Amino acid sequence: MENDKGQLVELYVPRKCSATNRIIKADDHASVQINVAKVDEEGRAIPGEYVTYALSGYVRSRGESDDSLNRLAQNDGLLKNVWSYSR
Amino acid sequence: GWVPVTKLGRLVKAGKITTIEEIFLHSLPVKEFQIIDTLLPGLQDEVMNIKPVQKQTRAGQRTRFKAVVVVGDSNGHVGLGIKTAKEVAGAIRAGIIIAKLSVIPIRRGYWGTNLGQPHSLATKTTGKCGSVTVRLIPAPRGSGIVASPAVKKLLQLAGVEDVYTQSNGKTRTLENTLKAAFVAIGNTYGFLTPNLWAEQPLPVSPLDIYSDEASAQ
Amino acid sequence: GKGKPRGLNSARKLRVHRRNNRWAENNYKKRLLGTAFKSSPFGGSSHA
Amino acid sequence: SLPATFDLTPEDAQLLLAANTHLGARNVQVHQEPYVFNARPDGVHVINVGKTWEKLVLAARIIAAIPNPEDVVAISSRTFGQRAVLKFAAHTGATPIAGRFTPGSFTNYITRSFKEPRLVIVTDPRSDAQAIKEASYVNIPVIALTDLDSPSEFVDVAIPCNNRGKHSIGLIWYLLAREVLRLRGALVDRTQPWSIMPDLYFYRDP
Amino acid sequence: TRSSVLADALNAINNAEKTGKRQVLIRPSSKVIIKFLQVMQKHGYIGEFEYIDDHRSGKIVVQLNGRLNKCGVISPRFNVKIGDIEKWTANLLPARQFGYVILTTSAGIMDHEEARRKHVSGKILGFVY
Amino acid sequence: VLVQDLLHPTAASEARKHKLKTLVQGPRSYFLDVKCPGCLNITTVFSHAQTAVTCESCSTILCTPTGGKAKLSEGTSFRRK
Amino acid sequence: GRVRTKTVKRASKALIERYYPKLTLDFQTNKRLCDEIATIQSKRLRNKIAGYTTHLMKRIQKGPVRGISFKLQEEERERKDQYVPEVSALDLSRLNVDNQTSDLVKSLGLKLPLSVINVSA
Amino acid sequence: PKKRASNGRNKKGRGHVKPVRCVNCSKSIPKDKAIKRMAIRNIVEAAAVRDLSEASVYPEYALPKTYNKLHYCVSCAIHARIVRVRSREDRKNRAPP
RNA sequence: AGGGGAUCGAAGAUGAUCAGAUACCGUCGUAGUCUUAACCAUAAACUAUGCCGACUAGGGAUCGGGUGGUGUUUUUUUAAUGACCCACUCGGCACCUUACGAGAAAUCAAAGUCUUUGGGUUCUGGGGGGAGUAUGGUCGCAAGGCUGAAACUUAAAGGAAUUG
RNA sequence: AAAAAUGAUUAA
Ligand SMILES: [Mg+2]
Ligand SMILES: [Mg+2]
Ligand SMILES: [Mg+2]
Ligand SMILES: [Mg+2]
Ligand SMILES: [Mg+2]
Ligand SMILES: [Mg+2]
Repeated sequence: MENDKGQLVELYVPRKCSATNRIIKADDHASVQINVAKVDEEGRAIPGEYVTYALSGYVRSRGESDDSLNRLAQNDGLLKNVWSYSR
Repeated sequence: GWVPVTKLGRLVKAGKITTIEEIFLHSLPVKEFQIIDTLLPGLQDEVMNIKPVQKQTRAGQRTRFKAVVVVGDSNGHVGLGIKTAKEVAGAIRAGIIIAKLSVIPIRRGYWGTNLGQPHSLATKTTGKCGSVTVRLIPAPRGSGIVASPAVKKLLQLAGVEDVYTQSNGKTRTLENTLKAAFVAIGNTYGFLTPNLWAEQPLPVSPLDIYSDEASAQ
Repeated sequence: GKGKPRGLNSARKLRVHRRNNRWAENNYKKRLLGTAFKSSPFGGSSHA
Repeated sequence: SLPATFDLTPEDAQLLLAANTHLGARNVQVHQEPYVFNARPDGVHVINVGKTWEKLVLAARIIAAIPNPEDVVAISSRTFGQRAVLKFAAHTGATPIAGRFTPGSFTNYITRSFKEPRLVIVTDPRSDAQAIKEASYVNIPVIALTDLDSPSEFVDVAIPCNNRGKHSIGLIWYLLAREVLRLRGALVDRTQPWSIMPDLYFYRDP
Repeated sequence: TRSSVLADALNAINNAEKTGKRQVLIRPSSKVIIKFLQVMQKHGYIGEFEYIDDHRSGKIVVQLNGRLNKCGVISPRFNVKIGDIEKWTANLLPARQFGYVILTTSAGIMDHEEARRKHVSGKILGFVY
Repeated sequence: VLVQDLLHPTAASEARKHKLKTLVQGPRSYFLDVKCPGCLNITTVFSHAQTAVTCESCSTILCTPTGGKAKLSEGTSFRRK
Repeated sequence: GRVRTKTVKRASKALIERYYPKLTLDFQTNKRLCDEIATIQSKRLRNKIAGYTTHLMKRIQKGPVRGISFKLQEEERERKDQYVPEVSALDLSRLNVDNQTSDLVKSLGLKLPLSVINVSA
Repeated sequence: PKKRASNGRNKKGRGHVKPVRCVNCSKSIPKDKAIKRMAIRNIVEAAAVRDLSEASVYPEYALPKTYNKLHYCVSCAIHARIVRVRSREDRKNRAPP
């Protein structure tokens, strides 16, 4: 997307799946962008501040979207003892 | 005028969404052609073929006409629409609507050195529809479009000016050939390349940012 | 896979298989049998 | 960090145990396998209530992030979830769908029943397969009340519970609504329990 | 019977990549396989990989980063001159700017860019892009 | 699935899997120190013996071969390892 | 046959929706009321509409009818939909658990009143 | 085209079964393919059960039954309406009811 | 060629039906059907899916073997065993859902891992006919089998599916 | 489970 004199030349940079790192195409109508609101003290959702995950239509159709979300939430601290790396 | 029915149409009419690249980035389903009209006004149209299809009945054969319409500006957007109708004009008009709905972004790359604007495809791509397989291969500057006239016209309406094409199957099935080339040219942003390896901050959707004034009652 | 040999030393098999299946073409069969010379009203000529 | 007040409180632990939300399906799919605790003689498995409550908290965090509360659509075609989803829709904004789903609700933009939600919560993926599929057509994330044999296709946030029991279904909907209200400026009493008792979420004939 | 453990290795990696797996098991994991993995690891198409030492042939657990489109062997291993490397890259690679054809030269197993820098040639082994 | 620790799997999982299909294959048979009431001699036997091993004193029969593990005689004590 | 078409059925259903209290069990006054609660181009159609309206009324009297919600029905439904029992069907009322359930409680690290039950295959 | 995954019979693993004869026409049909029905009928009709009960020396007689395995060829089963040709999607249903 | 030879039954006879019936239907019935010793080598010999190897999906069954049990069961009313139950595992005949994939489609867990085309290897095909014919060879007692053209002719023949 | 054969050429 880069030409000789800098000046990035591209229509847009597509998003990548947060679980499989595959490109989410413009016509991928089975894909999602899960949005988890950050929580401050004593349990307030503080709207506008979010942790975001992009899941592809492929993984959702395969049925590992929930496990992928468990892993991502575990790694990011959203969940505590849900996903086990060693099955 | 145009009274939007969906949240995307409401945002686009209100002016919160200004370019179709936001649509493509968030992969928002598009249901009203007025969105495409107001985001890409310079979207020109072409009719590829008109063919009759017939259904046998008690009282002879009833004939309808199926129109293939390619829309697109020469700056990286095309859409393909196939519509059958009782009248040729009606089929063409509805085909124009359908192609505008089905507009898709394509990825222009370089064959060799990146001197100037992109002139070819970033990667060889292949699409299939029925028996027809269409393969587009990057070509050096000054090569032109090496394709049959229909696929060539679709590629010019896509903005590609240097590409080789290799076809297989019953290419005389024009609708299958054009659908196969549409799939191939749409897979360009589906193919992952090292320059797209960098992680992105995953932006939030306009349907969530400009959401308080959408779906107003 | 593909039902044909692939090894680096299978060239004889590939060439012979192509030679044998070449006989199923029309023009190759006519050229190799000399049918125009033998069984054709003209002796391979355009006019007579 | 994450506050420890969200842990599995003794009271709602007693609620889940009384509702038999841990008695999972006899047969478990590998996608639901991480949610099982252990199998009992006669084959009935036990759902890890800790996982259930944690996933419910995560689902509530999903819900309390859409800027609008009315574009969070709940679906239940089953009789055991009609009242639960109706009460959830009464307490939150959350426009509901009880009974038949009317295919074409998320596509078919000219329908009168047409809706454009940003999140879909379904009681049962089997009975509500049409809603999940049409969300797969229109880019809608899905929370689902899942049993150990319920399919995981297109289900984003699963809540492993018992789907064969009205008590479990109603209680899980009750807890989800309570947590959503707590994660808002409306139910500040995080330690204190919700006012009304959860039997209004339970279906009773006719 | 097995005739190319490299072919089985790359097929298993390709199938795991296509199915979205982030890790794959490879057996019997020869040292040609190990060199192939080191080349693709150098270019970033895979992550860390682990040699399991069983006392018979070994195993590899490869960590996949989703950046790989396709990897596979070219069987048989054709001899390639200097000037046929360009033809092989044109035939096998999606673009002229990325992707690598793996060669086994007398100087060792390397990618075609490294071979052209070293002015060396050998037999063709596989590709990755 | 779709993300697993193939290098460090569960001991229960490997105990479930086939003997040839673990991360590193190995035997699941074992050896038994066997004591008969006849004498004080200790006989080392194989779990899946596939013979009728006999004691030096009780020199008629100690175990009976079967399809898998050897069926040790009822008048016999044994100890693993 | 005497099957009443959709025009009669829908017009009667709309009348039930709008004027359930005003309408009465008998055809004579239902027909008279139709003269002003509706505009029908023909006396025959008005009579058919009133006849089906009074038939639906005579069915509504002895139990409800699907697809029709008169003004006195939705308040009754919502009032019924607020039945809160005095004692919870599930509460501290005696809980009964299994050995595995006790193991799950201990693993999660909570203290509750449990009772031992052994499931037998 | 191929009509049925199990071609017209139940034979995947052997190759030859044995032929049985149709009860109606005595057409030779492989046993795996024959339409087989169990005719379990009371030896006396319902119109006669009351009468034989009245006209029996043995009070509360056993009222015996008759058992018969009937083998039909495809043609006779269809003609006798035993099988009743079904639709394409309903063709896969294996349930006896 | 010898034995056997109940039954059923190419041929045949004969009664019907029919415009004709040297067909279907009915009643008989030689050869065959069975066997021994020799021949023959062909079937829609079919899964119309070569063989070997690897990987990719979600289940419930079942056959054979093996392993284990806060399991049961007729024996000792608390013993190996055998028989059932549960959890596994290897091998097999197969099924159910869906295809993410493939295919022209019907459909397919292979007919997937194919223009992103290379795991190994054998055999076969190249528009429809003429034609599996002619001829030569070879095998067979024969019937015939295996191998196997050309002249000439022709714009379709053909597959799957849609509507009537 | 009685019998029931036939329909010139071209002409979307
Ligand atoms: Mg047919
Ligand atoms: Mg056979
Ligand atoms: Mg067959
Ligand atoms: Mg054959
Ligand atoms: Mg078997
Ligand atoms: Mg031919």
